[PDB]
Amino acid sequence: ALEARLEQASILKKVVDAIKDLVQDCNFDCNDSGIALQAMDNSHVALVSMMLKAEGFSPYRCDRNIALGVNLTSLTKVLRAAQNEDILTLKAEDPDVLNLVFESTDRISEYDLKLMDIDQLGIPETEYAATITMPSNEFKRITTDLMAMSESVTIEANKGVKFSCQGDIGNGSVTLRQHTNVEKPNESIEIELSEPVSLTFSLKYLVNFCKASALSNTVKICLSNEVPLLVEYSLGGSSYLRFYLAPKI
Amino acid sequence: ALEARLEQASILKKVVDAIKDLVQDCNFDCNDSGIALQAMDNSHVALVSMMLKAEGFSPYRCDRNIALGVNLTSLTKVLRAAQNEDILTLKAEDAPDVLNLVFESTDRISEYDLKLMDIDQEHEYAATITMPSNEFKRITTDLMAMSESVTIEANKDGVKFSCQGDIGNGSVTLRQHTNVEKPNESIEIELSEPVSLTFSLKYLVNFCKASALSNTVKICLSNEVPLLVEYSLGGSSYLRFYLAPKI
Amino acid sequence: ALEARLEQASILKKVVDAIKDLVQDCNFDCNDSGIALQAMDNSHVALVSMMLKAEGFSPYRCDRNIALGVNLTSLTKVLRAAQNEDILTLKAEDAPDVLNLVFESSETDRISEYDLKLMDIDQEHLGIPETEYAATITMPSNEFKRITTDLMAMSESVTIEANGVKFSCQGDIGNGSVTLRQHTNVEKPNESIEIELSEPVSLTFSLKYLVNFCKASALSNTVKICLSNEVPLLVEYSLGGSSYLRFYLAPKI
Amino acid sequence: QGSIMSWFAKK
Repeated sequence: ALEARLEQASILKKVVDAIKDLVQDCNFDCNDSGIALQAMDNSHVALVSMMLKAEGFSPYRCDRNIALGVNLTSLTKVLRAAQNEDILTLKAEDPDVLNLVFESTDRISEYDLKLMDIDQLGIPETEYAATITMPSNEFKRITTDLMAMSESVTIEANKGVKFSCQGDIGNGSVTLRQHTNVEKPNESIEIELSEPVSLTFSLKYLVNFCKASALSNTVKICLSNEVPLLVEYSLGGSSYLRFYLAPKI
Repeated sequence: ALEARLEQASILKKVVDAIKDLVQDCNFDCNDSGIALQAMDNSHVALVSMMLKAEGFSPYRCDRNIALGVNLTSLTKVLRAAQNEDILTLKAEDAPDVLNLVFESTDRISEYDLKLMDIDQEHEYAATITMPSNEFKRITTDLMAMSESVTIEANKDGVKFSCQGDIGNGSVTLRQHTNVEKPNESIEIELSEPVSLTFSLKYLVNFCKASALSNTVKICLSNEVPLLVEYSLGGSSYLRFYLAPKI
Repeated sequence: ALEARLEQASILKKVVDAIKDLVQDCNFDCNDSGIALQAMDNSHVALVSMMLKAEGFSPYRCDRNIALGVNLTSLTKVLRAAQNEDILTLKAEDAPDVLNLVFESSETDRISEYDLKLMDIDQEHLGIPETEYAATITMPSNEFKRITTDLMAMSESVTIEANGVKFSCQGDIGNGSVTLRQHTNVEKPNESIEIELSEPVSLTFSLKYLVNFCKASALSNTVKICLSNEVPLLVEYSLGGSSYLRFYLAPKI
Repeated sequence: QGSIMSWFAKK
């Protein structure tokens, strides 16, 4: 029913590792478009949305909709056994287990992961008030550092983008200004702004989102007054891992 | 009575570091053949067997058999002070109270008198597998995440490591292969008879703390006997781990 | 009033990290010569003495004497936010309430700014006498770290004797010593041991403290150790030019 | 274990 081959297993290992503290149990929904995941955290603050597109596999074959009900801690134990440069193949029949095969050498690793039953979150396309594309490790560094001082960050976007906080030790801010880096494009700061925004967020959650930073050298951060913050990493091509965070009110 | 010189301290440092989590206290038995160790691990399940041969030293002198009763945590504190490329000399008197260790670099001499303790000395395989030691570490560590036990099956063409747990089943199959471009990556099986045995992973993972000793590990299997996991210490010196199969 | 720019934040990060386990609270005294620090550890056994000279900055401006009363745990939280290769600027007005720190990314278009709340710290300043020591040892700083760390695993005390130099200790597991001989390494000068001796010395010290002092090993490949009988140990690292970080340690008596 | 203040005076 399902046969999906990933040239580099690295990506799925990193995704699950990036997600497993926010979401314990979830469904991997498989269809013709590819393999998707949607879940809200235990405390109803954050939403995880992943899409690995069919085109990212070679080959990809899914005979119908298939929900793979997985515990992510369990899946992590299996995925740890894939080397970064392993080829990964997912198989499942119309299922009690997921079959994972990691191929190098001629070495084959094969796991039958026991599935669970989890009950099955369309996010409407929004044109955000502000977008920042920046280096992902830079964003990790900012959130981690500010979190040492405060539980909350205010994010303002205007004529740059400023992350600010206050705490016992004092005040801190990090300002990012529009900048194209011609020699090292991943170091660029790209800001699209249609409208000023000023919102406050939990740092704890943002720092969790930055566990995904090894997936990509760039992160996209989207702000709107109407809707939750979007933090997006590329999984290659137009595949993605998205985190949504409601502002503190 | 004992005077044993190592050109490079590296080997002894690595051996003790490879042993100290399995074995807290033990005797280093010194005789004409060299310096040996035979001891059960802390939990009395597995057997550690080491031999640093006389020929591996230059010089080696043991005028009479000596047991050096050592706490390995204590010895580790001392050995940490030797750099890998230091010249290391062991000295001890007859019926000794301390072990004398000297590390020579630079113009540095380090000298330790380690207090000895009194420790009681507790009193042909169907298949041999020679594989990269880091590969064996990787497999045991990974499978241990999901299971307490590994089955090792060997035949002409390959070795399969398999395990079972609550989360499901897993296996790693390696084919007999000589790797022309990366010989250390080669898998060699010498086989008189196929074998299938099951072992505790915790212990195998502990054995792989020795993986820095050698790029290859030897795994020896029979139905009649305990598993042997062997690392070469150079020449015919060795560090061996024995583990009974699950019943 | 104060505006002091470091081309690389590295140095200040390493200094504070080297000090913060000995010293919780202290004053950074700023004047036209540069930024100094003097503080006893919490138990009044060691003295920390630092001088970052004006010439080490580019530029440096201090219009008036300024005492920055800082908690080093707090300052560490802020300094952790600077990358080693960030440009770091310290600013403060006259009689300041906060220290203003600005970190400018050398790799992207990022400016970090912190206003660190200052505290009021009572001086407790000591005069350090100019001393002609009986013996001086200049050696690789990583070597000194290695010796102190290794000996500390087996003993709380080290005896340092100079005549080469022998570090010895005794403990439960037995005895240990490390002897270093005068040696100039012409091809790898960093490896050299220089001993200037006017008089033999034998003193005993707490290893805990020496190991703390060796947190400063990242600042310099060389450490200077100065000994006199009945006199505190000096352990000195150069911070470039005539800037320095000095540790003084009373002997066990 | 001496105090550093036994060797270095105030000021």
